[PDB]
Amino acid sequence: CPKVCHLLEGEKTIDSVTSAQELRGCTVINGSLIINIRGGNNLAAELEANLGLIEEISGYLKIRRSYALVSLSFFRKLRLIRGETLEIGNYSFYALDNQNLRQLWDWSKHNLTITQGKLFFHYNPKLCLSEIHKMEEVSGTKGRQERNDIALKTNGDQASCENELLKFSYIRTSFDKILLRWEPYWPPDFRDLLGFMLFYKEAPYQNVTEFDGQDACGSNSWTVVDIDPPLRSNDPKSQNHPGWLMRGLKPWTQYAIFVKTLVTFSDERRTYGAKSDIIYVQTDATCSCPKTDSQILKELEESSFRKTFEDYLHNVVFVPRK
Amino acid sequence: EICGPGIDIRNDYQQLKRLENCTVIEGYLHILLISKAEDYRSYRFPKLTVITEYLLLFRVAGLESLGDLFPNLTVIRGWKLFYNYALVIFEMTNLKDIGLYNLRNITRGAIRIEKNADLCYLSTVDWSLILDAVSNNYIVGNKPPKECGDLCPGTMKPMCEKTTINNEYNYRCWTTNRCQKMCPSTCGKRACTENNECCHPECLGSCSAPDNDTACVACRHYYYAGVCVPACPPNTYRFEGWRCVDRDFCANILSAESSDSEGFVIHDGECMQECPSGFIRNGSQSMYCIPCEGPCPKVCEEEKKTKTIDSVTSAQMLQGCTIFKGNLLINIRRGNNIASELENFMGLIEVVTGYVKIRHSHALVSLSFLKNLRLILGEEQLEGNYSFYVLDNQNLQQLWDWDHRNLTIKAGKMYFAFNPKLCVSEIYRMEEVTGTKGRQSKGDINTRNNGERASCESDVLHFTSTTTSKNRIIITWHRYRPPDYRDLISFTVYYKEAPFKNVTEYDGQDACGSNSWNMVDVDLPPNKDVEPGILLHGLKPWTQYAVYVKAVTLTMVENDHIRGAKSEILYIRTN
Amino acid sequence: ETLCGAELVDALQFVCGDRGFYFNKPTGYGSSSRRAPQTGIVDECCFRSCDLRRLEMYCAP
Ligand SMILES: *[C@@H]1O[C@H](CO)[C@@H](O[C@@H]2O[C@H](CO)[C@@H](O[C@@H]3O[C@H](CO)[C@@H](O)[C@H](O)[C@@H]3O)[C@H](O)[C@H]2NC(C)=O)[C@H](O)[C@H]1NC(C)=O
Ligand SMILES: *[C@@H]1O[C@H](CO)[C@@H](O[C@@H]2O[C@H](CO)[C@@H](O[C@@H]3O[C@H](CO)[C@@H](O)[C@H](O)[C@@H]3O)[C@H](O)[C@H]2NC(C)=O)[C@H](O)[C@H]1NC(C)=O
Ligand SMILES: *[C@@H]1O[C@H](CO)[C@@H](O[C@@H]2O[C@H](CO)[C@@H](O)[C@H](O)[C@H]2NC(C)=O)[C@H](O)[C@H]1NC(C)=O
Ligand SMILES: *[C@@H]1O[C@H](CO)[C@@H](O)[C@H](O)[C@H]1NC(C)=O
Ligand SMILES: *[C@@H]1O[C@H](CO)[C@@H](O)[C@H](O)[C@H]1NC(C)=O
Ligand SMILES: *[C@@H]1O[C@H](CO)[C@@H](O)[C@H](O)[C@H]1NC(C)=O
Ligand SMILES: *[C@@H]1O[C@H](CO)[C@@H](O)[C@H](O)[C@H]1NC(C)=O
Ligand SMILES: *[C@@H]1O[C@H](CO)[C@@H](O)[C@H](O)[C@H]1NC(C)=O
Ligand SMILES: *[C@@H]1O[C@H](CO)[C@@H](O)[C@H](O)[C@H]1NC(C)=O
Ligand SMILES: *[C@@H]1O[C@H](CO)[C@@H](O)[C@H](O)[C@H]1NC(C)=O
Repeated sequence: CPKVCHLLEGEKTIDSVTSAQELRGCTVINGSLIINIRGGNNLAAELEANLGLIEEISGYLKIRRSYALVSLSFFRKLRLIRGETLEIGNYSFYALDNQNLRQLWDWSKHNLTITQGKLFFHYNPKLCLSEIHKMEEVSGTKGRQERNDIALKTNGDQASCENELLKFSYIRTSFDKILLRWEPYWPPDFRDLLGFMLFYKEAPYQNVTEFDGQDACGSNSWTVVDIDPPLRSNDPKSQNHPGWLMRGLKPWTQYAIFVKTLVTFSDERRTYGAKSDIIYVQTDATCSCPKTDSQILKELEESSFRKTFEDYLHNVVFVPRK
Repeated sequence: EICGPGIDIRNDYQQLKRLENCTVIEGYLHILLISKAEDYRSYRFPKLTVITEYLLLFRVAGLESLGDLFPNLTVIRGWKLFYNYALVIFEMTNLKDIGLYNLRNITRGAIRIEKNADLCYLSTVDWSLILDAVSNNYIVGNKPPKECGDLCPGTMKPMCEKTTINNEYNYRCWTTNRCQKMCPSTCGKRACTENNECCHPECLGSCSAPDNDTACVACRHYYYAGVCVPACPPNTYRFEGWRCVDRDFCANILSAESSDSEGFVIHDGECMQECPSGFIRNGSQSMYCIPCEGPCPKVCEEEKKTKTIDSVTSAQMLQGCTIFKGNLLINIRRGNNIASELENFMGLIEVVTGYVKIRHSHALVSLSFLKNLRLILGEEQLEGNYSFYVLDNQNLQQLWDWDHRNLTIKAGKMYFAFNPKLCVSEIYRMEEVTGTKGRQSKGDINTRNNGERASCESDVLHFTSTTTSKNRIIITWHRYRPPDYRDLISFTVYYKEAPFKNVTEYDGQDACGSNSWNMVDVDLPPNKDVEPGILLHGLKPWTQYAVYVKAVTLTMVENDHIRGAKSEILYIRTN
Repeated sequence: ETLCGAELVDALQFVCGDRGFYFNKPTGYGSSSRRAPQTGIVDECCFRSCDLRRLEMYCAP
C-alpha cells in the first residue's frame, strides 16, 4: 500500500538494523538513503522483513563501506528512482568500498528505472562488470553513464568472474546421492585447472539465485565440494567427461546446484574459468570435517610454481635444427 | 681425467661410455630422453667423484638406483644451477632409489624432485648435514613415503646412524645396503673418512686418510695438482669457481659456443669468459683487460621483449647485466636467501628501460637489493602508460631506504595494489622523491589495499574519559585536530574483548571469525565544544575489553592526501 | 591442438622414436649461445597450435 516515509533533512543514514526498524513499512521514501552497514548478524532476513516493502525511492541511494552486505536483493519491491534528491554530481546510485559485494538484484526478473541521477562503481573488488552493464541497460538512462562512473579496476577484479558456460553431459538422481558428469573443460594450458568447485544446497523454491545471503564470511549459505582435476590423455577426445558423486541428500527434495571451475590466475587472470547455471533437481522418494577455503590460495602459488619450471625446462632443453 | 665443458646424454646408452675415464665434470650434466631397460646395469662408472655446475635427469628409463652408477660422487659445488637448484630428478619412470651414499656436501643451490614414479628414501636424508639452506627445496611431488617403508640397515639392532631434525629423531639412510654416515662431533665442520677419521680442514665431502691434504676426494675452495688447497696460489687462476688451473690453459679453451672472440680473458685472478662491466681486453688478449675508458655499460638484450625473472639462473643471465635495456617482470613465488644473490646478479642494475612489473613477488620483502637501480626509463609502458607496475604482491614491508636511496622515473605513471604490509605512506614518499604525484590518478594508488595489514605512522587521539557500567560504557575521546576541519572528519571506534593484553590492531583479514575488531562509525558532533562520544552495550561487569578509535581526513576528492589518526589500544574493565 | 607439459614431450617422442632428439653441442667452455634464436617453444605449442611440422624441427635423423 502507499505508505510514504516523511523524514528529517531528507537523508536518513542507516548503519544498523535498529535504523532499519525506523523505516519498517516505509515503502515510498520522502528523501534519500545512506548505508554504512559493515558488520552484523541476521542482515539478510531482517532487511527483507523491514525494507522488503520498499516500492520506490524519491531521492537517491548511497552505499559506502557496506562490508557485511553481500547483495542488494533485500530491496525486492524497488523499481523506480525519482532522482529528485541526488548526491553531488547527479548520482542516483552511488557505491564505494563494498568488499563483499558479489551481485546485484537480478537482470532477468527485477526491472529497474532511473530518472535523473547517474551511477557509480568504485572499489567493489568482488562485483563483476557484466551485472553493471546489465543494470545500465535495464535501469535505462544508459546515456547518463559517463566516464569514471565505473572503473573496470577494483570492480570484481579480485573475485573471479566466470566468462564461459559449462554443461552437464550426463546426470543421475537417486534418493540419497546424485551422479554428475560434465563437459571436460580444458583451457589451452590444461595444467592450469586445479580442479572444480561444485556448489549445492537445498532449495524448494526456484526463486533462489547466487549470493542470496552472506555475512562478512560466506561459510554459512552454500555447501561446497572440491573435485580433483580430471585425467588427461593423448587424443583429447579420449578423456572421459569429468564427474563427481554428491552424497547425503534427503529423499524427495529439491536441491539447487552448479559447477564452478577452479583455475589459475595468469599474469592478468586471463584464464577466466566457466560455470553452469543454477540447476534444480528433486531427490528420489524412498574434528572440523569442512575444509578451510584458505587452502585454495595455498594450492595456487604452488601450482603456478611447477608450471613455471616445466615451461622453463623445455624453454632451454630442446633445440630446433636448421 | 676431466670432462667438459658439459655433457648431455640423450637417446642412447652408449653415450654413457663418455663417463669411463674422466672423473671430474667441469660443467653441467644432463641425462634424459631414453627408452630402454635391458642395459640398465651394463654401465657404471666408479671414477666419478665430483660435479661442479649441477645434475639433471629427466624422462630417463631403465635406471633403478643412481648409486650403482656413481659409487664415488661426493660433492656438487653448484657453480651454475638449472632454475634454482643444483640437482634435479624429474619424471623418472623406474628410479627406486637416489643412491649417492658417498654424497657428503653441496655448496650452493637447493634440490628439486617431483613427478617421479617409484622413488622414496628422500626424507631419510639429513639434508641439513649435506645441504645448507634446505628451506628452498621442493620435494613434494614424489611418491608417498608410507608406501615403501624407507627402511635401512638396522632392521635386525639399528646399524644406520641416527640424528634429529624438525623435532624428529631417527635414522639417516639412503639405501637398504648403506646409510648416511655423518662425521663425529670431535671435528664437526671438518671432513672425515669412514670409521670416523676426520680429514684435513680444507677437505670436503670425504677423503682416504685423516689430516691428509692430497688423499682427499674434493676441495673446499680450489684444486691444484690434486692438492686440496683452500686458496688458488699466484701464477695460477681460478676456473669454474672450483679449480685453480694454469694460465696458458685459459687460452687453449674455446668460447665460440657463445662468443667467438679471442678465448676467455683474465681478471681478478680468474679466467672469465669476459671480465665484468667496465673492462675491455685491450689488444684482444686472454690475459689482461684494463678498465674501459668510458662508461662502458654491459648492455643486456632481450630474447623475448620482456625478460621475466622468476629464477636464480634468470639472474645469472643478468650477472654482469648492468644496464638492462629490456622490459622487466618479477614473478618470484618463493626463495629466502635469494635476495642476497640478487645483490650480486641484479645489484648492479643501474637502468631498466621498458615497463617494470612485479606480480606475486612474495619472496621479496624489500627491493633494496637493487642497490644500484636509480632510473626506470619506462620508455615503453604497459596499458595506461604504466612504467612501474606492482600487482598482487605479498608483504613487501618496504621498497627502499628513501632516506638515502635515489629513485627517479622519467616517463609513465606508477601503480600499486594489494600490498598489505606496505602502507601508502612509503608510496607517497616515493612519489615525493620522484615528483610524479602530479601524474597519478586517484584509483591507481588505492589506500584500500596497499597497507591493509600495514601498521605504520599515524596521529593519536587521546581518550578524554571513560565511565564503565556492569554492561555498558560511556566513552568520550578527543576531537581530531587536522589541518583542515572542513575535511569530513569521521571517527570509527574499534573494540573487542581482550582477556590478555597481547592484542593487535585490525588488519581487514579479521572481518569474520572470533577476535574480530568490531567497528562502529560516528560523525564528529557539530558543536565545537562537545567532543565525540559513544555508549557501548556489549560489555561485561568484569571483562577486559581492548578498544580504540581511528579517524581519517577523508578529503573532498577521493584520496587527495589521506593522513590517518590512530589511537592507542586501551584495555578497560567495568567496575 | 595446443600442447603443454608432459603431452608436448609425449608427442615429441612419438615423433622422434629411434631417431633421437637434436641439441646444441657445447663446443667451448663458458656460457652457451643465445638460449634460443627465438622465445621458448611453448610459445609455439602452448600458446599456439603447433603442427607436426614444428615437432619435426627439433628431431634428429
Ligand atoms: C658444504 O661445503 C660448503 C663449503 O663452503 C659449506 O659452506 C658454505 O659455503 C659458503 C661459500 O662457499 C660459505 O659462505 C662463505 O662464508 C663467509 C664467512 O661466513 C661469508 O662471508 C660468505 O657467505 C661466504 O660465501 C658458508 O659459510 C658455508 N657454510 C658454512 C656453514 O660455513 C657448507 O656449509 C657445506 N654443507 C653442509 C651441509 O655443511
Ligand atoms: C697422505 O698420505 C700419504 C701416505 O702415502 C702421503 O704420501 C707422501 O706423498 C709424497 C708426495 O705426495 C710422496 O713423495 C713421493 O716421494 C717418493 C720417494 O719417497 C717418490 O717415489 C714419489 O713418486 C713421490 O714423489 C711420499 O713418498 C709419500 N709418502 C708415503 C709414505 O706415501 C701424502 O703426502 C699425504 N698427504 C698430505 C700430507 O697432504
Ligand atoms: C677410456 O680410457 C681407455 C684407456 O685409458 C680408452 O681405451 C682406449 O681407446 C683407444 C681408442 O683409440 C683404444 O685403441 C685402446 O685400446 C683403449 N684402451 C685400452 C686399454 O684398450 C677408452 O677409449 C677411453 N674411453 C673414452 C670414452 O675416451
Ligand atoms: C518530502 O515532503 C516535503 C513536504 O513536507 C516536500 O517539501 C519534499 O519535497 C518531499 N521530498 C521528497 C524527496 O519527496
Ligand atoms: C547535476 O548537474 C547540473 C549541471 O551542472 C548541476 O547544476 C546540478 O547541481 C547537478 N546535480 C547534482 C545532484 O549533482
Ligand atoms: C523466495 O520466495 C520466498 C517466499 O516469498 C521469500 O521468502 C524469499 O525471500 C524468496 N527468495 C528469493 C531469492 O527470491
Ligand atoms: C599515455 O596514454 C595515452 C592514452 O592512453 C597515449 O597517448 C599514450 O599511451 C601515452 N601518451 C603519450 C605516450 O604521449
Ligand atoms: C639523492 O638522495 C639524497 C639523499 O636522499 C638527496 O639529498 C638528494 O637530493 C637526491 N638527489 C636526487 C637528484 O634525487
Ligand atoms: C595471548 O597469549 C595466549 C597464550 O599465552 C593465547 O592463548 C591468547 O590467544 C593470546 N591473545 C591474543 C590476543 O593473541
Ligand atoms: C567502578 O569500578 C571500580 C573498580 O574497583 C570501583 O572501585 C568503583 O567503586 C566502581 N564504581 C561504580 C560507580 O561502579
